[PDB]
Amino acid sequence: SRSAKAGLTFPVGRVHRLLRRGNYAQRIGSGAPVYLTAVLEYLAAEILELAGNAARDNKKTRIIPRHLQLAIRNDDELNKLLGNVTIAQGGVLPNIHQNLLP
Amino acid sequence: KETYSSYIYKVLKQTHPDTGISQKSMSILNSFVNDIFERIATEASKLAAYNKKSSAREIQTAVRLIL
Amino acid sequence: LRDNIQGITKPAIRRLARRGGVKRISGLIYEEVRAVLKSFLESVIRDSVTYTEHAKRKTVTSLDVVYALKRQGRTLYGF
Amino acid sequence: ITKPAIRRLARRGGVKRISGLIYEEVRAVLKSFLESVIRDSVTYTEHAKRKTVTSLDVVYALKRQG
Amino acid sequence: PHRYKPGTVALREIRRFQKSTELLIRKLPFQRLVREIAQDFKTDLRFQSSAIGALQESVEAYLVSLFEDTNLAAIHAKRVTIQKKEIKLARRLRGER
Amino acid sequence: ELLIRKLPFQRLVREIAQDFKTDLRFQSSAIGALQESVEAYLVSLFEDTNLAAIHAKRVTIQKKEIKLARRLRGE
Amino acid sequence: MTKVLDVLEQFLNYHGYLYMRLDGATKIEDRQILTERFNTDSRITVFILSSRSGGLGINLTGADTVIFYDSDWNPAMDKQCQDRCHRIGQTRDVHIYR
DNA sequence: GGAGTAATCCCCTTGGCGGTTAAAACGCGGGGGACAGCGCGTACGTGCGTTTAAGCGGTGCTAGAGCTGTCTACGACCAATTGAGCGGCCTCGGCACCGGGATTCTCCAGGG
Ligand SMILES: Nc1ncnc2c1ncn2[C@@H]1O[C@H](COP(=O)(O)OP(=O)(O)O)[C@@H](O)[C@H]1O
Repeated sequence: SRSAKAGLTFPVGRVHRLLRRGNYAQRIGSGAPVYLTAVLEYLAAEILELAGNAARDNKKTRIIPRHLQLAIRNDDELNKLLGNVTIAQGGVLPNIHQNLLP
Repeated sequence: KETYSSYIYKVLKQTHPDTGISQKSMSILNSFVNDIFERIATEASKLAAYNKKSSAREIQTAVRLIL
Repeated sequence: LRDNIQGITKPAIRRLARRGGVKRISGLIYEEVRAVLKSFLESVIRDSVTYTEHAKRKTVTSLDVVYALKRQGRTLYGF
Repeated sequence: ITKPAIRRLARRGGVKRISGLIYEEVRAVLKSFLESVIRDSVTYTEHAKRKTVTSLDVVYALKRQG
Repeated sequence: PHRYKPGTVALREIRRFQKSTELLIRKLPFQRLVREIAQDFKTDLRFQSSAIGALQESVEAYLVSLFEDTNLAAIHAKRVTIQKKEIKLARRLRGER
Repeated sequence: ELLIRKLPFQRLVREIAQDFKTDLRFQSSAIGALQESVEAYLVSLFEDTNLAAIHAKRVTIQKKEIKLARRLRGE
Repeated sequence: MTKVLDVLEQFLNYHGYLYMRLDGATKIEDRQILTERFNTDSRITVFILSSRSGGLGINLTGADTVIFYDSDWNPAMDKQCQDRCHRIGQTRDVHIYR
């Protein structure tokens, strides 16, 4: 493959063309054009582990968007990154106030 | 056409051999991974223009500050 | 060929409150939240029509909703 | 901040009836916000190829989030 | 007539409505409101297929977050349920304009 | 200017920031801007909690008034 | 033809018989009620239908005569349309006028 | 012998209905939510007798700062070859909300 230089496996060719021509830096001079794919592999692996754990539980084997919404709201680093996003095909965090409650 | 899915399942086999996931999770993966790519590219664009030094440290600073 | 709203439910607005953490109700629960909906949506579409009338151009694929709502102040994921 | 500065703040202070409450509260997030802004400044000035904080490398410190 | 105390049966309503992926918004007229909004000023949209679901779920996010903020401001006051003044508090502080 | 005098806030800033990096120094600038921004945030929170107290049927704001002022202003 | 369906209405208005149609000339809440209106006996005498919409996917039993007007592509469909008039509630023969 | 006129395909709309369920609302009971005035006191109110510090201004250079020769250290063209995962498919493991079975959730009128 063209990605196994440092444990990566995502496609490189089109990614090499895009990162080299990212239109944001004049030249990536020594230089980590593959670090975008590195963080991409990192996120893919963490999503793999989380989704496997979620699907394997609930006595099922599939990921319902409810589970992914719960996982997205679960993390704190993702909340600090972009905390102004919501997940569709699910529901809001359940809530009842003790003052609302009888 | 082009699918990251095969590489994703390669990493899964590195982690878990016989687990199945859903397609909606794959679409959300596409969206969030690509917007992370856009944000990380946007963050490390003109940092090399902050001072007259215009690499790896640009994206390193990007991941340092977004996280 | 245009259609307009009728009041936004007793029941479905009640479930909206239910997932908002509400069991009983006041007289100021059903109607006004929809008014906030209308005000926020009219503001965001005001910005959108300003954008599309300053240059007089159309829009692009479904990736607009996530970016426009993020600038608005509440965006979404799911695909 | 000390008692007289908070006293003037409470003099503004909604007819001064909010004095004790703001005396107790407004000092809780002072250090938190200060730490946040100085940490952001440190992160911005990390990539400056210099040895001291300069205004050159902190112009676009919060460009990501405004 | 097994009529029990309201609030506890409202509590079971909350429990049922806050458990699964159920679409609590009986809201195709929400879609018609979106259509009236979109065709209010322009025309010839020619959009995607499932975009209505995404925009409606963003509407749900905004409105429901408003609901929880309003309920927090309501229990802040001496009124548990949703009040318009609490919604004004929740929206003005957000920087509504 | 600086209602809380420049030297107290300067001492606090230096004491807090000494732990991040050794031998950290500032130029002639970046002295009075931090307190000004902090006070701007404080005044915005004051306006928000004053509005909340206007709603709360009591001029006296409280812990929860300031909590609502800070939380719903954006963060 | 659409230009026949939009012209039969004024003929019915002029001749003044109670009528209703299985065509594109009703409202959203007059579909099942009108189906039972035809199913139940009444004073009506005029029911206008289409070739392939209301003439194949229905169970009309309150009719006696069949009127055709035209058939472009129907090698074996007009016989089925004529049969659609016929039902077990038709003790008499299905008259045909063309 | 490729284009000019025009006969062909055709499919896609301009629009109006079957079939249709949810969408908003009624509707009655009441009891918990609606919103506040007082009790009084505690919750703040406040203005002058009593000081460290703050924001400095009197030499000499004094940690970081901008500084011009002339370059050391590198990152992007083309040309014949070729391997990664894509171009298309759907294989064997494990699915997927109310039933077999009903104790939970919630109130109420007599035991007590
Ligand atoms: N043996 C029978 N006895 C009574 N009625 C029948 C019998 N066979 C068929 N039918 C009626 O004839 C109708 C024909 O149905 P079908 O041809 O499937 O669709 P459509 O009614 O639209 O033509 C049915 O609706 C049914 O009620």
